[PDB]
Amino acid sequence: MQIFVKTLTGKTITLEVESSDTIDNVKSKIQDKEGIPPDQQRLIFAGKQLEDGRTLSDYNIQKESTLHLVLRLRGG
Amino acid sequence: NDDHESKLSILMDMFPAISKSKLQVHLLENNNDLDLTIGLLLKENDDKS
Repeated sequence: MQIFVKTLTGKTITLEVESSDTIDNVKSKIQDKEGIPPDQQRLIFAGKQLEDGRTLSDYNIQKESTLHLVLRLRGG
Repeated sequence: NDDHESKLSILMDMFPAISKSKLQVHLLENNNDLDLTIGLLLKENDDKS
């Protein structure tokens, strides 16, 4: 299983995650690849940032879900 | 305005429910800002009832 991580700018990242994993884990991996602070990056999905430390089951996240990431730094 | 449409597109995919009309309205007013506009939109989807 893997979920897509599309950035506000224009870049998607594939991250492998277990169905019974956790959103927090996803943030950690994304941070490892890009190297962006978790606080700065906003993991938006289903019209709202996913809560850290929450199993996919709750949000009922499917496979290859396109999660949006918006950087807090700069921008508006 | 010059390339806000791209940002608007992000909004469309960002919120699979908000009408394009609303996205365009807020986007235009908020000086085509995504961080602030979206930031507020995130909390909005707190709970229907």
